[PDB]
Amino acid sequence: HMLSDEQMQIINSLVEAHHKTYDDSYSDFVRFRPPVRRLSMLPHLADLVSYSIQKVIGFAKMIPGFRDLTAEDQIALLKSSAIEIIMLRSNQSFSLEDMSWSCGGPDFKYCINDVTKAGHTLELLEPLVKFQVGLKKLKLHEEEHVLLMAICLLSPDRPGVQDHVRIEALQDRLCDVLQAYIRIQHPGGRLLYAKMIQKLADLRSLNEEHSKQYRSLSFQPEHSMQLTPLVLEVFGSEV
Amino acid sequence: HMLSDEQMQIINSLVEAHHKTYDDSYSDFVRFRPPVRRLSMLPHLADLVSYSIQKVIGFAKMIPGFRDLTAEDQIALLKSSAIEIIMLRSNQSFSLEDMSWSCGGPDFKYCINDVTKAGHTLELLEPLVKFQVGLKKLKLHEEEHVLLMAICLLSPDRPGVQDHVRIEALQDRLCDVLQAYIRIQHPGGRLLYAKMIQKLADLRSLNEEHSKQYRSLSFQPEHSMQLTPLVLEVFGSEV
Amino acid sequence: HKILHRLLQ
Amino acid sequence: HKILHRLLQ
Ligand SMILES: C[C@H](CCCC(C)(C)O)[C@@H]1CCCC[C@H]2/C(=C/C=C3C[C@@H](O)C[C@H](O)C3)CCC[C@@]21C
Ligand SMILES: C[C@H](CCCC(C)(C)O)[C@@H]1CCCC[C@H]2/C(=C/C=C3C[C@@H](O)C[C@H](O)C3)CCC[C@@]21C
Repeated sequence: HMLSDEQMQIINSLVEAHHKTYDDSYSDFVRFRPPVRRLSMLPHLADLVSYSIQKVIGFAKMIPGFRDLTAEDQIALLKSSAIEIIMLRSNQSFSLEDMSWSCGGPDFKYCINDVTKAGHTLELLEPLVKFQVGLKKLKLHEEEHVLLMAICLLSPDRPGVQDHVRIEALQDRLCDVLQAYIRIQHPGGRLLYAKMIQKLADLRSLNEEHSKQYRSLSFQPEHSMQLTPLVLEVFGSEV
Repeated sequence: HMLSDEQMQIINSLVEAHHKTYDDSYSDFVRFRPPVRRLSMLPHLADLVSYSIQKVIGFAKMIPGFRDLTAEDQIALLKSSAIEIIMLRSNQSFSLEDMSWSCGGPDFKYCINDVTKAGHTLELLEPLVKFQVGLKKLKLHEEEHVLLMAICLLSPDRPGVQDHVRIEALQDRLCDVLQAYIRIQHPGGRLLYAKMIQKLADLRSLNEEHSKQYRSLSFQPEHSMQLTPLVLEVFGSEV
Repeated sequence: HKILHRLLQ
Repeated sequence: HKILHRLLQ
């Protein structure tokens, strides 16, 4: 068996869209507010997250069929899934050799003590890194990583969505591509599709813990003033 | 004639408060988002203004009698006067020799082309710099500069204020100190008190032009997303 | 949602 | 006025 023309273009579109919105050199990180090592890391990491939100929106607008949903569902899917896509995309910078995200030199090497210096407890950090080492060990191809991101974004189980049918249809066309891709171009993984879908549930739980800790931060005005307008809009309740 | 004990402490309090909230080395400017020279300067200058707002609030809380107004009037006086105090305080960095604000090296030397790269037209820049060279030529002592800032903040003609009597009383005690100070410790300026009060009207007009151009910027979402939460709160209508 | 809306062009 | 209010302690 094989992939059809349409499943091809969907792979072509998602891989191009990822290359357009992910810079493996992390060169724009020199435009953030610099890191400091009292919550010293919060301005740099807020800038980083805010940058990453702009990137996921770009990815999103290039997922075939996403542009066709109403503006409400696009906003609805983006507000609730962004932190999860950011956690997924950040796997590309996560090194097993040091359990940090290595986005450059000692400046943009984010270890575990820097996440806590951004006002986040171990309750988030402990399953987050275990998700990173679990995801890293999967050794996903480029296409699977990008298909996983789009499947994540297109979950119909998100607050706000109204076209339960239309977005549940896109998410299933995308799973059909991913299931086909693993069949054709990935031996050594009969449960690879199951362990990936597993990761999507892992993210639901990481999403909850992060949004709990963010909520606390966004009500401490001395901290919310360190965030950006995009961060405050994407992660704040605005229906 | 002489200054009384109370007019002394008010001078002592305002000069100390200024030294606590103005750093002549501008060393925190390395924590902003860096400058770029399409509105390239806007992130750095938004950070700079946002930093300066935190400083003026500090000055404000140490102006004798300010802490006694209700929270509403403090917010009311700060929201409408902050940009004017920032323009005043920025005179300490304005060099006649180059008509720029020289806050350090070539990085933090803000010339006229950098203000326009922050989305501000010549309609603001042309009277703003003329205010800076007019103010600079006055060669004000430290005490007069700081008295002028507090008098500016304490204008009863600001939108929102409710204790027209209480804040009009503080602003007049402050003018009484400034008028006394110039009499005792400043010869060569019989119209110095008149030319200073003149500058307060100059600021009212600069304030209008800046808040017009800001309003336009804060409704272009691609630009408002470059601002900080403090900037958006202080300069946005929130009653 | 001002910014998010504009960012979706 | 959340932030401004807290900033005035
Ligand atoms: C704790 C902190 C968020 C605190 C800021 C608020 C207050 C909004 O919670 C992050 C937690 C999990 C999301 C992404 C995390 C990471 C992403 C790394 C990437 C680099 C490259 O892979 C490109 C990616 O787009 C982003 C690793 C470091 C930690 C964060 C930033
Ligand atoms: C155009 C731009 C604001 C654009 C940002 C929004 C969008 C909010 O309009 C400024 C215009 C006038 C106010 C202060 C100006 C200056 C202050 C200099 C200081 C350095 C030192 O003296 C310490 C002071 O506190 C601040 C000179 C450069 C221009 C600005 C920043």
